[PDB]
Amino acid sequence: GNSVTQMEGPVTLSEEAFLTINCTYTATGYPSLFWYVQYPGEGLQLLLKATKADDKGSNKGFEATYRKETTSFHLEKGSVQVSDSAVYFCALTPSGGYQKVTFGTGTKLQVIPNIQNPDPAVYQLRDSKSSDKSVCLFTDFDSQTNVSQSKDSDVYITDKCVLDMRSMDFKSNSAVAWSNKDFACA
Amino acid sequence: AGVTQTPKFRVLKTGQSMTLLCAQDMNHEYMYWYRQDPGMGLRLIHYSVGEGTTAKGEVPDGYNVSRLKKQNFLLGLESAAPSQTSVYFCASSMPGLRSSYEQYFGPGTRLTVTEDLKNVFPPEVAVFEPSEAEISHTQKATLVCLATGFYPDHVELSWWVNGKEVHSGVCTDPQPLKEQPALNDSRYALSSRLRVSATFWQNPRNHFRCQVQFYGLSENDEWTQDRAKPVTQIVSAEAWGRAD
Amino acid sequence: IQRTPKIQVYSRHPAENGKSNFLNCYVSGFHPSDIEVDLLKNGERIEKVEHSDLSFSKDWSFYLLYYTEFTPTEKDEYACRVNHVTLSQPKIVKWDR
Amino acid sequence: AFQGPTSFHVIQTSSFTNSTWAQTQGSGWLDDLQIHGWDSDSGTAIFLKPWSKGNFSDKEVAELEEIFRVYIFGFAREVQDFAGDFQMKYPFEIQGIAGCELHSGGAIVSFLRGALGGLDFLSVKNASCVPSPEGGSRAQKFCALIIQYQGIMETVRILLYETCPRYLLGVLNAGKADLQRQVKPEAWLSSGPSPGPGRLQLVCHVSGFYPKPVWVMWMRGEQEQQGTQLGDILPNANWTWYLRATLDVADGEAAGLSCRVKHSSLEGQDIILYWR
Ligand SMILES: CCCCCCCC/C=C\CCCCCCCC(=O)O[C@@H](COC(=O)CCCCCCCCCCCCCCC)COP(=O)([O-])OCC[N+](C)(C)C
Ligand SMILES: *[C@@H]1O[C@H](CO)[C@@H](O)[C@H](O)[C@H]1NC(C)=O
Ligand SMILES: [Cl-]
Repeated sequence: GNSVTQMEGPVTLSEEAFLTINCTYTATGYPSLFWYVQYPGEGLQLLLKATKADDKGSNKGFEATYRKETTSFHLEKGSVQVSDSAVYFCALTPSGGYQKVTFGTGTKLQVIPNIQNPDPAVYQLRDSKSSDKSVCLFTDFDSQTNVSQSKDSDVYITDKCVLDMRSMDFKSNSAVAWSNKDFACA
Repeated sequence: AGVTQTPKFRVLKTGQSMTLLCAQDMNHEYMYWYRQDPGMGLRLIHYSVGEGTTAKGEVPDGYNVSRLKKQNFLLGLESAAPSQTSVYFCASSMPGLRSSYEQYFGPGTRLTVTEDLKNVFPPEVAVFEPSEAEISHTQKATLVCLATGFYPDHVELSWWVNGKEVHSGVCTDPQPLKEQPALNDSRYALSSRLRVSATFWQNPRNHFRCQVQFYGLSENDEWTQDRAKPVTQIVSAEAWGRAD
Repeated sequence: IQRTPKIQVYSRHPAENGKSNFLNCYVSGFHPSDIEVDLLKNGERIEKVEHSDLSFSKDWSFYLLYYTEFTPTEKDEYACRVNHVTLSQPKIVKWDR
Repeated sequence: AFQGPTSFHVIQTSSFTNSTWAQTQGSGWLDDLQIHGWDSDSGTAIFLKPWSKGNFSDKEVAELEEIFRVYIFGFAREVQDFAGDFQMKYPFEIQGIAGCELHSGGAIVSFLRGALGGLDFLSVKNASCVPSPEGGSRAQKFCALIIQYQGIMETVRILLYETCPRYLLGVLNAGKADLQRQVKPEAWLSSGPSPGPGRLQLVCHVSGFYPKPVWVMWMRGEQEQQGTQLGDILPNANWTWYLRATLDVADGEAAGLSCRVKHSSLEGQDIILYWR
């Protein structure tokens, strides 16, 4: 009658923040414990594991100590990178790996970047083709800025997304808005 | 190449049958078939402890499996239902006390079961030129690509510059949006941004292209409509750089 | 180690011509387990021969019981041919009447 | 005549020919009686008696079967993985026996002994690995390694000291109509291979008795012929026993001899057979 209980829901953290994803289990015996990471659009992959009590899993700056007394396997990282944005699954299987694995529901991690010079502005973009279609581009806002939901049936506002121009080491947040209407930007 | 899966994407009518193939050339004894839905997490359908042996998982109804050869784990849908709309993942592992008995997962298989194949629409792809106000104020140029009216949400968006795939200064929406969130078989929309230097956009020899790879109807899929058959195809849009 | 099988051949009931009986062949004290045991009737193998599942003694040496239902006549001669790795030739132990 | 404790034990015989080939034979016994078989191909337990499941529910039986199936599977894979390190030369064999026995006083003793090449290798005492002197450095290495796997030691401790004693008492009661019965032997005399020129071998056959303790002796009226060679107590397929008691005598010193048989089923009416 094994079970895995991990962090309730989505966790948003700024770039270089301390991360802690709590995980506790209930099992009879001496099971092995794992952390699986699932990157957007990908399958699950082992992050780290600890086959026996008091073992310590270490990978990509992340670490987790198997504490039998507190029946836990808490995930920790000193300085979260933007590339850590993924779903983290705590896992458990009887030792030997001869039996099925028990996964938690998974915790979503959203690592938001630190914008050094926030310059929020709304731009109107013209379609390259003859069509006089237009889109609205909300960009250069800070990470704490929330994207206002549509609350209009025919107006579409995307979620915020981060783009990195790696050559110039400039990151920027952006949301796109559009409508098939008269529709003014922002 | 580890754990592979075929198909990558599939759209089925209700009642239609299909087989998902999972292969591993790692000599792994154990193989697993899961489905992943939002809020539900990973749910095991069926699993195999060795060549010739299969067992039921948490969600086994509507599915059958087979392990004739140790290399492959076949997942079958005898009568597709809309509830079977999910992303299917195959895993494999090697038991043993000294073994690295963790699970190895395949890339995923997106499945969408619709009541009617005339709900399948390819995307419309449009490229929006950077704003002059952004160019003068930041000395940066953001192109926007918008793919609209596609169903199912089985698309791959990519940016091309002088016929080369770009990844830097690029950002695409994590998931396509529902154009009509209140209806089941609503069409989707996906937005992407390509930010470049103002000087780069200002060169008239630079060619920008937004490619959207759509997965839709196959050759064996019946089509009896005036509309063009919404087959697997590439829909693209372009913009050329410009001085003044 | 490498131990030679002890062979003992016996009948369930006293030998009485023209009436049903059981022929037994108990092979014990051998190692390794691999062994070939045959119950013979006038020098040729009996096809219908039942045997126990492999068991072993406290000393780890193996033992098996081979048996068959038979009806002996005045002219009939019975035996038990056993072949093991410790044997250079199959040892035949006859059933004394 | 000699009798020991009533025991339930499971046995294993594993032959490791090469690094890619290994075959395991397993069974379950209540003393000399086989109550369990193992179908190695399907990986299931075969119940040879209607009471072979004891007083254990169909859920608990399916849990133990699963433990043994995973064990028989894992055992050959783990030995073949560790053989390199232990310095094993192919081919070799392994034997195992585990279970529990009821003594006089209601004391159930649980046991687990392993062997390598028909020789003692290990034993279990107070839920702990005890390497055998015959096992050598390999047994000490095996016990030092197996301790590091607390899940295995916990599973072995549960099975030996909790699951087994109650399984035993349950199977003894469930099969008492077969276990607790009296079957009378039949006795006959014959003449054996001549032990010399002026010698005779008088054979006394005793067969069809249950339970196993028996007494057979050659007599001169009440004079116990001390030179009586006692054979082994041999099995009969129908859960009965066979025993033959021989006597080497000079041609003439065989005239007034008889065979006396004592068994628990005979109700004080010993079988006596005069040589003739
Ligand atoms: C009815 C009673 C009959 C009479 C008694 C019968 C006697 C039977 C005695 C012994 C025979 C059966 C032993 C079973 C032990 C397997 C251990 C196991 O299952 O758990 C581990 C799996 O470990 C594995 O992965 C299985 C691999 C077993 C092969 C190991 C070979 C070397 C061990 C050589 C061994 C030689 C031993 C010599 C002693 C030193 C996992 O541990 P866990 O994570 O804690 O999960 C268990 C709890 N749970 C299942 C609830 C989740
Ligand atoms: C291993 O032994 C088995 C039995 O003889 C045989 O079938 C198998 O081919 C052998 N393989 C090798 C090359 O070790
Ligand atoms: Cl591969």
